[PDB]
Amino acid sequence: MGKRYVATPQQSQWEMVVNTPLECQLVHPIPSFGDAVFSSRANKKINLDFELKMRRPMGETRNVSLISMPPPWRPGEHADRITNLKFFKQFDGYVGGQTAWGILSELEKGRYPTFSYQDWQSRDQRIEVALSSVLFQNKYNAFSDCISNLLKYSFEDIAFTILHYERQGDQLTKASKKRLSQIADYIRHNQDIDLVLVATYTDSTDGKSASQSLSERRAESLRDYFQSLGLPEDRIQVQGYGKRRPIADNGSPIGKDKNRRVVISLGRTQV
Amino acid sequence: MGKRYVATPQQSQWEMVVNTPLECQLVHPIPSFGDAVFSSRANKKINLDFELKMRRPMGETRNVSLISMPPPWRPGEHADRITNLKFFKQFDGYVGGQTAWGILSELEKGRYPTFSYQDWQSRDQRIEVALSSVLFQNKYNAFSDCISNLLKYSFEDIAFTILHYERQGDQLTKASKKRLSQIADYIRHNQDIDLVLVATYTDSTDGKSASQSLSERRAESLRDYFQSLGLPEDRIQVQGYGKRRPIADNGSPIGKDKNRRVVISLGRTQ
Amino acid sequence: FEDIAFTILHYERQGDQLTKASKKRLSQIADYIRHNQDIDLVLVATYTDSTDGKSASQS
Amino acid sequence: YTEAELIKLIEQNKHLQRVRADNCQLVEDIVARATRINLPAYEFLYGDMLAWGVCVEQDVELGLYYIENAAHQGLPAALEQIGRYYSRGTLVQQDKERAIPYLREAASMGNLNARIHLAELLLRDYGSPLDYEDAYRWLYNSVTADKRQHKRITVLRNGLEQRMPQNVIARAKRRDTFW
Amino acid sequence: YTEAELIKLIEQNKHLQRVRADNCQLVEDIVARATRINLPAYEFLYGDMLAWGVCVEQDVELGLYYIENAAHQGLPAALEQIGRYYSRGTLVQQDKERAIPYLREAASMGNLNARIHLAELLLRDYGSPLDYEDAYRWLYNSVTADKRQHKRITVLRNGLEQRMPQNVIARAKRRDTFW
Amino acid sequence: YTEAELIKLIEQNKHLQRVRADNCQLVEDIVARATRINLPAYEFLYGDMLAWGVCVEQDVELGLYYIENAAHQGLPAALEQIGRYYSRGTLVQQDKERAIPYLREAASMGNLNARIHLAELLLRDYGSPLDYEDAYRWLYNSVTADKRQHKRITVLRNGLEQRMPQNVIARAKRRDTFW
Repeated sequence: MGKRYVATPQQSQWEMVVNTPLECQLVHPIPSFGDAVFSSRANKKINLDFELKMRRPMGETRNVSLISMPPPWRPGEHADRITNLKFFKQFDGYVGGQTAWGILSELEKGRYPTFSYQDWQSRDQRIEVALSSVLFQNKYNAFSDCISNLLKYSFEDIAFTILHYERQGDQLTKASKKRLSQIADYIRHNQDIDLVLVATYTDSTDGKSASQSLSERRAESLRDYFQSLGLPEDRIQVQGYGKRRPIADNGSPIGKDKNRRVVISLGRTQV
Repeated sequence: MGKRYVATPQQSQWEMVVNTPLECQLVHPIPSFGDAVFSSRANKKINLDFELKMRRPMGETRNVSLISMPPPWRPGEHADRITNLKFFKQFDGYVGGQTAWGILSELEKGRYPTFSYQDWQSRDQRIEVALSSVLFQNKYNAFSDCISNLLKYSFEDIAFTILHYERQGDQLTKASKKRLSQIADYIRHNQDIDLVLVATYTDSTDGKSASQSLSERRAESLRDYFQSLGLPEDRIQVQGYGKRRPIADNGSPIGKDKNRRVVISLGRTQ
Repeated sequence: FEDIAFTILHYERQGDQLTKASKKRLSQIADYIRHNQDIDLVLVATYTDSTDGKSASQS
Repeated sequence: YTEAELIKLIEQNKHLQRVRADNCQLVEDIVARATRINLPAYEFLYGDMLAWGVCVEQDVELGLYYIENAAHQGLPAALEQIGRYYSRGTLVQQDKERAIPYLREAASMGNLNARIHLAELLLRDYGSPLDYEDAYRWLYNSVTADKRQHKRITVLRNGLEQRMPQNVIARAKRRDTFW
Repeated sequence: YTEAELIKLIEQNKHLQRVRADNCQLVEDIVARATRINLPAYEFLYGDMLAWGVCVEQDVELGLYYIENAAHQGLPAALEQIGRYYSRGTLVQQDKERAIPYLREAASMGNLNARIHLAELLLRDYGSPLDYEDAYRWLYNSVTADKRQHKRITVLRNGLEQRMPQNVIARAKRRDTFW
Repeated sequence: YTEAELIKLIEQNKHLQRVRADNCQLVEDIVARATRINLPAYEFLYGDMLAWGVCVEQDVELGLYYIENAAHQGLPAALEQIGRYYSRGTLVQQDKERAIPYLREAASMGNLNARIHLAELLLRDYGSPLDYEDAYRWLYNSVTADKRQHKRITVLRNGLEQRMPQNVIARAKRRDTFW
């Protein structure tokens, strides 16, 4: 009789740990072993991480077998082999791509995703780690609701933005307002940004002094807005250029529309 | 076995989420899967969109089979193959044209429209998603009533309008008043319209100062009318161009009446 | 204690604040210190670049 | 050019031919009048000159912009030209269903070409029956001197008549309609 | 050059040929204007010259530096240049997904080549199917006189449409005004 | 010697050769600068002179003391030298596990030799996987001009990549890292 770590029906519980439009996290505590964490994050593409976190870290890199074992209260059902992973030394077990969604699917069918491997802390004997499907469906519904409410863009998608101003007044165009609202949502939920460069320009309609004054006016308005979003003053560096440095032909109204722009660059360092 | 997503008779509910003369939205929550949304919009043509919105987005583009499966409580009835769709990656399932109306019809007969396809999130195994017909009749009647009370024109049909004035007086013609009533209805029912541009201008019969005065009086009357619809004053723009900028050959009786006109241009924030 | 006993941190180009990684390492040092009562001595040796004047550098 | 003569030349589709016949001596005047005074006839002429690149350089975006401004002010020929550009895919991406409103407005203002093109598009199922009546009306009381165009208008009228009930046909033939 | 002249030269991809024709007299002028006042058009021209060694010694690293300097200013041509370099692997390591964000901004600025290449990359599965709607919108609103470019844009539009529900295609075709 | 030249000679491992080439005429200056001013470059130079007994007499303890003082102030070459002394058992008792922290700090400061030696030690199981990431990171964005060393760095990078999951590898390649 070997070691099998699974939560009994009275012990099994699933929790939604992080429920925000930037990340969803679902945690299943495996008693005497650790946690199983499903993490999804805001991105342009479908992503899911499964991390088997162990109290005692992995002793050696081992080949692990992922199977969809039936629970004891399901006689007459055979086990479906899912895949073979590799768990690495002193790192949490990681499953990603379609296999993590497969683990969620096998849990949705009342089955037990079982990882079998040889444990270094256990005299190199084979042990099983199973995820219990008891009390899972409600939390899976909450997790999918959270996934449906994730922002459809990441920081890489708002890093460098060129907005445009209208011909009359100091107000942004509709598309520019929409992009600014996206930036506002992500900043409101993250606030980690450490460099906010706001370089404003104008068209050639006004004089050099008037264009410079207008550009600096709009730059400072944006700076106040970004402060209202919660970013500290030090991270914001606004700069008005007025009519200087055109990017288009000012001889056409299309060129003037292109030239009334503001460049917002967001920079952060992960380290 | 297989994964079948359907609302049991105790769970099935239909709702009319948007009920306005500009949009109709009938929503059926499919438990553990998502929503099924029928949307009709004010337009000149018959239009209905069916969207299978999923909590977990579509993993990959898959061929989908639409069948009209009988419910369990209808023994002896066979299933009708409706059609074959394609559900695309990271997009909600969309059915349009006659097939969406056919889905509504198959629900009216008491049947279950079933979409069958291989789910990427489910280890590429075949899954079924069905729309329940329980508690559908009353909401289908409400949906048909709202579709009956839809405007027969869209934003594209009224966004640019040119109206004409009578030969003597400050009032618009009959047809121009009818078009202005259409514009007022669409504006009063649409909250996304932000900009109104009014450009009155007249014929060459009167003097230049007189032409400008008439054009400006007409522009101010139209601005007051647009204010009456509820738009804030910072959104309406009105300009009178007098007898300048003629679009037709002044001198002909028809040409002068052509030039005695107002341009109304709407602008929305969709 | 062997992994943090010697630490070298860096400052930003403009300002009196440490870099991000240096603040992370300082947080690690603070955790180890706050949990270890056997640490007796802390030696700090700040020094800067040659861009500013000698008096300014010392300040 | 006077405004009336330019308008009449625009309606006949000879403004570009006339400007070529002048060996493009008034180009500066056309540019100044269009850009500064915003005269719809001159805006349409300048837009056509820029778009197809006659004498002046070929600037498709700016030419379409000035044509759209002439349309903004409401020149029926400008609306018809934008409509047929959308319907035929000339200088723009072909979208007949987008072409329909422009042609409809130009037809409602009195442009015979717009009326014929709109009826042709509707008879190809590129709109809705909720237009036929008006279109039929616009084709009913329209006077042309060209026998070919007269025959075409009659054919389109019969094609529209084969698709509406007697109630709607009676209402269409029995309405106040001009131009 | 004034700057509008230089910008127009850049947009036609003839600026390097222009500098070659002028017998490399503009060299120091370009260098001074680029690195002293930081004019984006002159910055892009200097970066191109440094990249290909036109009238100057070749410096790929600094050439790309000045091209980036121009791109971050807002120049539609520098952004497309950076995106095309990342996608093709010219002067840098090939990287399509790094290219896409640059191409997007140039396409939103009005650059036709950026729109076309963005559509080509998206149809080659180098982006999530959440950039399709914007690419289709940009191609749909594109205007061109070159029949080859017109046909290319139409084919790319059809290719993009073969991956979208057609409730997204309709949303891409909607505008905020009659025009 | 100026401080900068001495530092550069230390990094190239030619400070001792240079001092020999001077026929050891500046020995008094080196001693005075190291002992009194505590200049880290001169402290490292004096420690190497005392340790290996070039010109000056061989005083291993005092030489290691002055090298350790140069390290105290933070000369990366001093940390790397102490690390490789511990790892190879040169003048000290061989303790690779004790060598690891010194090499790690020198690598974190930017010493390429320290990075390669630390990766080699880790690949021999003389540390923990909790280092691989950083070490891999330090080996990833490191630029060398020697083809032999470049090949060695690539080999060590692959050796480290064969031992971490895709999550950690992704995090390592996606971090702010300099020197």
